[PDB]
Amino acid sequence: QLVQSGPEVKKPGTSVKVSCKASGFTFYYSAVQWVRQARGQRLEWLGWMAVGSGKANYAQKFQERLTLTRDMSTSTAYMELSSLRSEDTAVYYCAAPNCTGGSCYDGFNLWGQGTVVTVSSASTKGPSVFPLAPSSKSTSGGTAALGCLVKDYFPEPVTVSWNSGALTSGVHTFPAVLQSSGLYSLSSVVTVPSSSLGTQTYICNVNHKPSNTKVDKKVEPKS
Amino acid sequence: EIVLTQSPGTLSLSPGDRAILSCRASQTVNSNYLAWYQQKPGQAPRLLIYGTSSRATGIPDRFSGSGSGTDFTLTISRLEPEDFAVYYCQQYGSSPWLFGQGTKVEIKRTVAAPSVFIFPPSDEQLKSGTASVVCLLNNFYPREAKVQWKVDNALQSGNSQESVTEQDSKDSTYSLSSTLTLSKADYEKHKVYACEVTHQGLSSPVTKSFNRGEC
Amino acid sequence: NLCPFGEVFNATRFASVYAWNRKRISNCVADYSVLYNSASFSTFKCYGVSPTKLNDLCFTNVYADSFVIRGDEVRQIAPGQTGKIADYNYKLPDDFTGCVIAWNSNNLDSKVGGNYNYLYRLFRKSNLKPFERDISTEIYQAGSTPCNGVEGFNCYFPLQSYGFQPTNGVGYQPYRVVVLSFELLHAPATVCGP
Ligand SMILES: *[C@@H]1O[C@H](CO)[C@@H](O[C@@H]2O[C@H](CO)[C@@H](O)[C@H](O)[C@H]2NC(C)=O)[C@H](O)[C@H]1NC(C)=O
Repeated sequence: QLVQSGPEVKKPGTSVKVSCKASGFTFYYSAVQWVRQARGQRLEWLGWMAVGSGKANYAQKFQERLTLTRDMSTSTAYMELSSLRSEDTAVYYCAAPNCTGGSCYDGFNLWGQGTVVTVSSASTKGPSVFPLAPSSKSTSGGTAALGCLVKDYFPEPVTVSWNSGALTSGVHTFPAVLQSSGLYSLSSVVTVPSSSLGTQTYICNVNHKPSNTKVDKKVEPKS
Repeated sequence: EIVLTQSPGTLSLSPGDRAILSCRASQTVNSNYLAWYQQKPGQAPRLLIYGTSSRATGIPDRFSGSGSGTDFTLTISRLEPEDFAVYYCQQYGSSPWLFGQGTKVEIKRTVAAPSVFIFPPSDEQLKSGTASVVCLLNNFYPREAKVQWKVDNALQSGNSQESVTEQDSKDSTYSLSSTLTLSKADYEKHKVYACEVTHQGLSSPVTKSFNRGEC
Repeated sequence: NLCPFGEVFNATRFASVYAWNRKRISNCVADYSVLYNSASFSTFKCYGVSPTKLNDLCFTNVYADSFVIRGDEVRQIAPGQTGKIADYNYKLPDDFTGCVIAWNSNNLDSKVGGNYNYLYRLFRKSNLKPFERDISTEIYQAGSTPCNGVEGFNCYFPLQSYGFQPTNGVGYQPYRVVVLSFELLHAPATVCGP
């Protein structure tokens, strides 16, 4: 089994180091390769290294910035990248075959869980919740839709819930996008009948752990 | 170097029909160093075929690889609900182990017309100095769909960031959100706002318009 | 007439651990206490024979084996030890009789930029039996596919070289090891001291 380190957030021009600890098999006869993938994009190959002797191979794009090392004492493989840029935001994987003795498996069946690395300059900040109150124009054929808008939060993980988690029938949350200011923003909507407005307490439950701010923004129909 | 190109981009097939893929290279590739991987959204890739002909440990027998030289194929005898994912082909004989562009497999169903909504900005949003107008597209099967934001019969651009949800489970229809993050300055010096949608399931484009006079 | 221990212990060069050298010694008068009282060696362990009473004992012929290994690696040269060196480069029998000697050689074996003239084996198909050499350099086959003479995935070169730097720690410091093994067989039994 392969276990990696946690996510890290860096500043442009610095360097990062990711460790991929291995256990449960003879690590001496294996070999590790590193693959990264952006958000909703294709896999990209970086390089590979044979743990037995420390020899490594690199692609031409990342030849002068990528360094692969090993540690026999803890059976840990290290990867470092210097002079990070904005486009380097992705998730990184380490893969290696299952070696039992002299003989070993012929493919990279074992894979890690991945590490999220973000390169940016904007500092962390809490979010602001804006209600998407339904109106007469929004309503169409009895069906009504409403939700909440979240803005200007830097860390990726945010959560949306309704009725303290009780309202989930036909709930929609959309993947977060990146604005020009470097601060993320998403939207969450849900569908309710036009007879439901003005009868039930509708509120969206949200949270931002890095800011440790919890908001429950009640929404009311526009007058 | 070696470049890999999976010719069929996306395939939408109902369960039961056998599916095929085509991973074709530019130069002759060693037949003992080719593999196929399966990845679901949010999980690490899983190995399926290694050595161009043999399957991995615990992989059900329906998967089966074949071909050698510049042509390689992957065949699924009868699809299953959990086999809808993205499949990559990679070779590791030479020095650069380039991947393929990937192939996405999705459920095929009937064509459903989308739903169009408009959301005026909140009054509390007015204080921050930015206007937020959202046009919502709901429950449409074909992935292709485009929206043009229209202000006073003029097409505004540069503020139409796009967001698409993943395929749903019970019905497998997509939901689309477009947000017109607009500065306050343009808000007052224009009157009529509209978002026009065009979809394969609609005979004609449907224009949804909003005016600030009834706010 | 005295045995030529000085030429062995003061040689200009030493062999690699994977190609250690052997030199039998016979028909001569030896002296071990002069070697013992040098007060310059680091380790002097004699399994089965007391070093102080070596002079009062006689054998038929002795063997001298020498090589160079890393400082932290000296602990594997002993009977009944387990490690990569014992498995692939130099293995001692369980009933070994003789002595093992090793001392630091920084000022003679370490230079600026590194010395890459010493190599050690990495992989082998099977464990070594006691007292044999393996000078073959054929490509290893980790997987179940023939290498066919090309080095790549699951096809590794068996040998790599040490890297010795003057700034390295004492743990990575080079050490010179000399192993003496005494034999006893029906013979004139010539070699023994005064
Ligand atoms: C290796 O050579 C050194 C020096 O040539 C020998 O050390 C000398 O030993 C004699 C007799 O014990 C002394 O009189 C000298 O003063 C020593 N010289 C130095 C520089 O230490 C050493 O004995 C030789 N090795 C062996 C095994 O004989």
